[PDB]
Amino acid sequence: MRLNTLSPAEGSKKAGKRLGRGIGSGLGKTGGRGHKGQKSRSGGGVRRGFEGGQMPLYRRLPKFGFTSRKAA
RNA sequence: GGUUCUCCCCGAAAGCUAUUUAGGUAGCGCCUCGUGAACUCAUCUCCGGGGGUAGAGCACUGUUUCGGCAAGGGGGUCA
Ligand SMILES: [K+]
Ligand SMILES: [Mg+2]
Ligand SMILES: [Mg+2]
Ligand SMILES: [Mg+2]
Ligand SMILES: [Mg+2]
Ligand SMILES: [Mg+2]
Ligand SMILES: [Mg+2]
Ligand SMILES: [Mg+2]
Ligand SMILES: [Mg+2]
Ligand SMILES: [Mg+2]
Ligand SMILES: [Mg+2]
Ligand SMILES: [Mg+2]
Ligand SMILES: [Mg+2]
Ligand SMILES: [Mg+2]
Ligand SMILES: [Mg+2]
Ligand SMILES: [Mg+2]
Ligand SMILES: [Mg+2]
Ligand SMILES: [Mg+2]
Ligand SMILES: [Mg+2]
Ligand SMILES: [Mg+2]
Ligand SMILES: [Mg+2]
Ligand SMILES: [Mg+2]
Ligand SMILES: [Mg+2]
Ligand SMILES: [Mg+2]
Ligand SMILES: [Mg+2]
Ligand SMILES: [Mg+2]
Ligand SMILES: [Mg+2]
Ligand SMILES: [Mg+2]
Ligand SMILES: [Mg+2]
Ligand SMILES: [Mg+2]
Ligand SMILES: [Mg+2]
Ligand SMILES: [Mg+2]
Ligand SMILES: [Mg+2]
Ligand SMILES: [Mg+2]
Ligand SMILES: [Mg+2]
Ligand SMILES: [Mg+2]
Repeated sequence: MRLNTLSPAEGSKKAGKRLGRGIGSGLGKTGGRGHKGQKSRSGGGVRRGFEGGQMPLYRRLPKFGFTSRKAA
């Protein structure tokens, strides 16, 4: 084996999605994120457990129990 | 507002629900890729079903025009 002749296993490497590089790329102009809206914007997207202003599942359900000191 | 090379396969939605929500967002529904599974699924034929729509009708709910039957009544007449 030479330093050139080495090569990786097939399927190991996968290039990567490069957004905004023409029509032919596929993704390109709106880099796979649609037209307008909060999610299209830079630094967009809502925080975790946010259901559009509806009271979230992790708040409409009651909280229960106590963490045991002895179990630790 | 703009988001820069190329070819191959599949290919939506503009609905429901909720929202200080309504040009935003979230779960489901529809798109995709992956992994599993039964004759699963569609079509047609023949069965077993529940409708109470279209249409129709007037016993009931109401409405409606005649004719008949008139209880009930409106005007008159007395000592
Ligand atoms: K509908
Ligand atoms: Mg390779
Ligand atoms: Mg490649
Ligand atoms: Mg490289
Ligand atoms: Mg990288
Ligand atoms: Mg890039
Ligand atoms: Mg692509
Ligand atoms: Mg595209
Ligand atoms: Mg995307
Ligand atoms: Mg745009
Ligand atoms: Mg829009
Ligand atoms: Mg969007
Ligand atoms: Mg920014
Ligand atoms: Mg931000
Ligand atoms: Mg407590
Ligand atoms: Mg096609
Ligand atoms: Mg509800
Ligand atoms: Mg509603
Ligand atoms: Mg909306
Ligand atoms: Mg808005
Ligand atoms: Mg599939
Ligand atoms: Mg796996
Ligand atoms: Mg069968
Ligand atoms: Mg089944
Ligand atoms: Mg069948
Ligand atoms: Mg039959
Ligand atoms: Mg039958
Ligand atoms: Mg029947
Ligand atoms: Mg009818
Ligand atoms: Mg009718
Ligand atoms: Mg009859
Ligand atoms: Mg009759
Ligand atoms: Mg009735
Ligand atoms: Mg009545
Ligand atoms: Mg009548
Ligand atoms: Mg009459």
